Amino acid sequence: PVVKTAQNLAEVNGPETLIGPGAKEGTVPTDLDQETGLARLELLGKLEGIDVFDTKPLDSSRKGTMKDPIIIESYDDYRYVGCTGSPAGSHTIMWLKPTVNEVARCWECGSVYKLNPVGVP
Amino acid sequence: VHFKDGVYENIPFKVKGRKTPYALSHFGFFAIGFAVPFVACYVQLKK
Amino acid sequence: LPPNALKPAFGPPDKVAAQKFKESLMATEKHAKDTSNMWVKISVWVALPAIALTAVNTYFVEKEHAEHREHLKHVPDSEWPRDYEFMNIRSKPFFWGDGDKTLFWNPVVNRHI
Amino acid sequence: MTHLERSRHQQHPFHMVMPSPWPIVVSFALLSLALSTALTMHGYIGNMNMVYLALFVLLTSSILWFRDIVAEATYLGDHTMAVRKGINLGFLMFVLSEVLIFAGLFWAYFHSAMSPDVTLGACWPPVGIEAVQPTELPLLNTIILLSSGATVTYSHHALIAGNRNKALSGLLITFWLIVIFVTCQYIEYTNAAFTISDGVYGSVFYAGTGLHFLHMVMLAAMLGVNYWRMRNYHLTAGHHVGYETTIIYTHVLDVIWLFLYVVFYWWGV
Amino acid sequence: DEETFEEFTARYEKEFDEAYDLFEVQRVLNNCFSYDLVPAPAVIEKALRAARRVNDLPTAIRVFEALKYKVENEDQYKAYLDELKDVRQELGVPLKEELFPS
Amino acid sequence: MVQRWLYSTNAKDIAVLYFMLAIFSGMAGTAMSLIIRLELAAPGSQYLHGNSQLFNVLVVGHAVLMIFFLVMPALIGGFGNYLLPLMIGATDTAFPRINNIAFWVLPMGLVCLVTSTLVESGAGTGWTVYPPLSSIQAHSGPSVDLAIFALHLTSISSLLGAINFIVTTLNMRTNGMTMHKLPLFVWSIFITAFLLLLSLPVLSAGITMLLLDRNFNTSFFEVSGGGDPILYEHLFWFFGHPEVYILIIPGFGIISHVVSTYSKKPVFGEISMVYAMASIGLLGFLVWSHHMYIVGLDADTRAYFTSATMIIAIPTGIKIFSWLATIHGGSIRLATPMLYAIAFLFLFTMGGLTGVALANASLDVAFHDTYYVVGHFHYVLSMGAIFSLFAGYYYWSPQILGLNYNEKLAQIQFWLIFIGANVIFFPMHFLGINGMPRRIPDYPDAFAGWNYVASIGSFIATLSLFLFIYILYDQLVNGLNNKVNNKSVIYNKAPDFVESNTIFNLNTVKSSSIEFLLTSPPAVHSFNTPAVQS
Amino acid sequence: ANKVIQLQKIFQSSTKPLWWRHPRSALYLYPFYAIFAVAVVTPLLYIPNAIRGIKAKKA
Ligand code: HEA
Ligand code: HEA
Ligand SMILES: CCCCCCCCCCCCCCCC(=O)OC[C@H](COP(=O)(O)OCCN)OC(=O)CCCCCCCCCCCCCCC
Ligand SMILES: CCCCCCCCCCCCCCCC(=O)OC[C@H](COP(=O)(O)OCCN)OC(=O)CCCCCCCCCCCCCCC
Ligand SMILES: [Ca+2]
Ligand SMILES: [Cu+2]
Ligand SMILES: [Mg+2]
Ligand SMILES: [Zn+2]
Repeated sequence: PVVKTAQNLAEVNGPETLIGPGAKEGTVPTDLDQETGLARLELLGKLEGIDVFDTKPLDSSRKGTMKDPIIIESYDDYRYVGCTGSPAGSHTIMWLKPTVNEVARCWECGSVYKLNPVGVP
Repeated sequence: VHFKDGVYENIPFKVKGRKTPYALSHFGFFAIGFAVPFVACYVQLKK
Repeated sequence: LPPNALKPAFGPPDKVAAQKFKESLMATEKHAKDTSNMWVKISVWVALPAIALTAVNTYFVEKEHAEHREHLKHVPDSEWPRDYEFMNIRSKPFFWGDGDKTLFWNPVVNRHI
Repeated sequence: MTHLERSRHQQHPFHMVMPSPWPIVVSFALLSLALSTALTMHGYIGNMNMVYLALFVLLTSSILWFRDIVAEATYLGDHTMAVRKGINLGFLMFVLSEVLIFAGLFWAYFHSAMSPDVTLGACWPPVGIEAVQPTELPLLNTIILLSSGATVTYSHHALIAGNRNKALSGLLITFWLIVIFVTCQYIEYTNAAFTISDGVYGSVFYAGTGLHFLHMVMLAAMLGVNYWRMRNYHLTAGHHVGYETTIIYTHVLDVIWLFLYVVFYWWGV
Repeated sequence: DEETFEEFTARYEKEFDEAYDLFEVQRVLNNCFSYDLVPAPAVIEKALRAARRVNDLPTAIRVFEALKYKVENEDQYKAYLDELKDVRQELGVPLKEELFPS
Repeated sequence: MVQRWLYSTNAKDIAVLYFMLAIFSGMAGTAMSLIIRLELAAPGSQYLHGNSQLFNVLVVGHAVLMIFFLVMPALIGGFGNYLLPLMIGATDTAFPRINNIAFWVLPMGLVCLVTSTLVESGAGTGWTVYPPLSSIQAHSGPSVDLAIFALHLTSISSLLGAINFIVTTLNMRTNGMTMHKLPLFVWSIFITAFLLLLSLPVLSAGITMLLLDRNFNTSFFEVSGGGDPILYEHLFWFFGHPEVYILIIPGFGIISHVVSTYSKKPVFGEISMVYAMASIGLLGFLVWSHHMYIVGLDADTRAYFTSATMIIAIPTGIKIFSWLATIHGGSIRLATPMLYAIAFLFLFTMGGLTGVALANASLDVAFHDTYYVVGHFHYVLSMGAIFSLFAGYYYWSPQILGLNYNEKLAQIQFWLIFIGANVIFFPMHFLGINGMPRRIPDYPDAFAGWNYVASIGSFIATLSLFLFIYILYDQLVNGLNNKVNNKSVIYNKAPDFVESNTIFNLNTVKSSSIEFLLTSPPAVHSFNTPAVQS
Repeated sequence: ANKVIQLQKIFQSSTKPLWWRHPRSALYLYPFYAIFAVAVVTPLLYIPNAIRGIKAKKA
């Protein structure tokens, strides 16, 4: 058989599916044609509307007590989280390391961040 | 790319598993660093 | 193998930013074609007559200076003027060729030593 | 997409570069260049072929570095939007550094012209130095540089619009235009009246115009490799940094030549 | 904006009443005492209540030890620990100086 | 292991290589300084048998080595390439092959500097390479060419690392980080990268004009030819004072961090510290001609330049007072980075006040090329760069090495370099104000007393350095042992005065910076998922 | 000639270093290595005559 070219984001499985077909004979290449790899993944994402490589700042809407901790996702088993308060910039920057086994407590505002791992390494 | 990491894999030299002592290389490095100007003074005074 | 492996968590792929991205691609292509045609208009109606009208005067002055250097070729060594103090100083001999000759050294014009 | 499939990628846009020897290779070439030229200036090497070989090794190491970077941008696809923004800003800062070198040369010129020395004769240009006339050859030079700028922006917008044969012809025409500039500059250096050793006028004149000549030879190489990469389909419609880099280099070199022309000729004479 | 003293008092009363385990009691007490003011005795009373509610003795001794290192005289410490005499008698915490007699 | 260090393309390996070359060349510069001070102990040729040329050669070797090969590689290269990708959460800095070519172009600059010292006579021109002394009529031979090529290779390294640093901290920040939410060391190395990028062109221009005068018969600076030597002074000092602010501003970054983490309270007005560092960086490029009040500038020009030089006393005063405001009211844990911060504060204020007395163009009549200016600059350079370097080392080396250092030896090393550096650099003001000229291998014999006490101080400083490179060995062979016994300081921040020990042990690192929650020696590629921030 | 897709396949499907992945890589890489070794051996070799004083003979 053969691999396809992953026309949208639900169809890509691997790095070899991100290659796509070339420009034909005398046209310029379009971005859809000859982009490969991570840039092609980012391009398919910008076409779908999904921003790959999430750049969202930390959820500082609530305080996050230990009965409902602030859940933060991680494709590893830990993350570095800098908390500054219950509003955005309430106190100084406080860097914490939530892991799988340990929640992270702020000690200046007392927020509790719970890792949830995505994983599958 | 995936290299080894840990307590002594961060550095170029080899400290623990070693035939010669580490003090040999560690003070020979700073000794030739300290003796480069003496080589310079010897050459210029021989001239 | 974890249960979180087959959970889709990219969000909704129906924001208007997707259609605005593709429409902005179409708009950049059309505006690029219009600006391209404007620049063939400028580069044909402006650049070519300027380069011809400058090349004609440049060829005439180039031939004039070629004639004047050709007359200056037949000049004896005693007739070349007084090289000044700051002119063609030799602090040390050059390491290319044989000594007193620069890179684009013209022996017809620059005769001084 | 899923979570298993999202787990197999970079999770951050920026390029994780593979290990490559070309930094230490270019460094060793640069050391051998400096050593061989400091030993051939003062007669410790007999001839210049050692310095020629060191320049050749430095050039081929730089070419192999650029071969690796066009490989990573084209075939490996590692240049996403963040890496493209980063290399665009990096080329902009290097261009600012070259502009500041030319500001240093303009400082040397303006000092040695606004303070005319008494050995020169308290006049600018000095007595006995007939200056290069502005209107004869450098007028042709500056109008073909301005038309080079118009030609690169026409070819760049023809590339964005999708038209291949217009963009290729534009890039070919502007490459031959700037080698006509290089040839006219060599012709001007060949039939000129003064030398680089003819005092400070010849000194700072040939220094400034020769450094700009060197940058235009560099732009000739960049326009040539950009023509090759556009011919062999490396450049897309929305993904090209070699081209945007080479045309902002073209425009900055055009502005530097405009200042060089107006000062060094229309104020020097 | 700067808080007046009674606004501070109301805020740390509310904070010590809402604290729910030992990390929160020690956190609230740490940034309670790290201002340029000795807290009002209602705040210390709420601190001793909140340290009792999380079942931890030695922080309720640390209330008085931090009050000693915080207050400016040796007489205002007496004014504090005689105005908290009934609270400290009810909970039964010692001072550190009458716990380690030296 | 050929790949990981020779073909290196991640920032931390480049950083420890930068630090190794920096400390090797710093050992060599300290040896040249010892030899200089040994020859300058008593009048008459003591050790160098006559041969003032060798003394001048060791003077430029010591100067160019300690500036361009110890402080600039250490501060910029090692600390930038370790923490600047880390303290913003970047994975690996943009253009890492430029990051590798800058390091690998440094030690060949060292190689050609050493061979400049070895060839026919040596460069004896001072660290400023003023013509016509450095021209071909006074210095024949290929030596000053090789010193010029050393300066060119380290100029390439500084500029390329500056480009790398600018686009790394601009483009590759983590997701929560606005530019206002940056640390002060990252801001400091950002501003330093901008001053490098805007200064090294004028240095490259003036140095290549010097080379063109020397070997290609042209006259930028030859009077017989119309050239003017003051043009080199203008170009070199337009590099030169931005250069010394480049050397001091990473110290202003490090000292904010060690002061805030050993006073357990944040920096007083951190955005004002960003504004003050940027104001110093902008105000450097406008004051460059205070180094040449003697050449015969116009009275209005000198009256400008003394005001422009004096204006920089205000933002440096804002920085030095905000550091006092950070240390005031906190809980001082006097570890050795805090000792180096306090000593930096006092001794850099002393050097800056002598510099303010040097800023006046009417007093620089009396102080130019005396030992008063070497008092000023060895004070600000030595304390504000070496104490910043030692504070950065004893601050970040447990984290970036995983090996704790002996603390008692660290405090005796600090104290020895404190009193030794004071004993060497305090009588230089007396020698200068009594009129001892600069760059002399011998003196009138009325200077012998203060030259003797300073030469006594040099041996104390070299003993503290030998002790420091013993602390390095003891850290490298017994670091885990130093963690397990009580020979070191495991926790940089003690518990607060309410905090239980187990409540501390669940939260054992409380920093406002990323680098201390990273694992000892950190992951070869950390930040798989990007570090989020509110 | 539009070798871009084919070279994407060759370059991504390769356990070789990036300068070796093209089929024409040795054609550049072997003479470059020899010429580089000569060009960095020789000016280092001319340093003893530099520090000894023996300039090059003009023959
Ligand atoms: C980086 C700046 C720097 C530093 C730190 C020093 C430090 C010293 N210098 Fe120097 N010096 C200069 C820069 C510096 N110098 C310059 C620019 C000149 C001008 C030349 C000219 O005018 O022509 C000069 C000239 C100069 C003179 C003037 C001579 C003259 O012109 O007549 C003297 C006089 O004694 C001197 C000696 C010393 C001594 C004994 C030290 C002692 O302080 C040595 C003790 C220092 C240490 C022991 C440092 C620790 C060692 C390390 C390796 C750091 C380790 C830490 C880490 C790696 C994190 N040097
Ligand atoms: C570490 C690098 C460094 C730094 C930071 C400085 C900082 C300053 N320097 Fe200096 N200097 C050098 C490195 C440095 N210098 C070198 C290497 C030379 C010799 C070069 C050579 O000869 O080759 C030199 C020489 C030099 C000269 C040339 C003299 C001469 O050659 O004849 C002058 C003249 O103006 C000068 C002045 C200053 C001033 C005003 C500051 C100011 O920036 C200092 C600012 C700090 C303070 C002012 C103190 C802190 C502020 C307060 C405590 C608030 C209260 C203060 C007031 C109200 C004033 N120094
Ligand atoms: C010098 C004598 C060596 C003798 C070797 C004998 C070999 C026999 C076998 C012995 C075992 C193998 C030995 C080889 C391994 C070796 O020692 O590393 C070899 C290297 C160089 O090697 P070379 O190329 O000169 O060796 C020629 C043969 N290949 O040394 C060194 O870098 C010494 C470095 C000194 C230590 C520096 C300390 C400061 C570090 C600070 C870091 C922290 C930074 C924090 C801030 C960012
Ligand atoms: C020229 C004088 C200044 C020189 C430079 C200062 C000295 C450098 C060292 C500073 C260390 C302390 C700083 C941290 C303190 C802090 O941050 O305090 C913070 C407090 C907060 O107050 P708040 O809660 O009411 O307001 C909250 C909202 N702002 O503000 C103060 O304390 C006010 C202090 C006023 C000082 C007035 C000085 C009067 C004397 C002037 C000189 C007179 C000389 C007379 C000689 C005979
Ligand atoms: Ca002496
Ligand atoms: Cu200065
Ligand atoms: Mg002077
Ligand atoms: Zn918080």
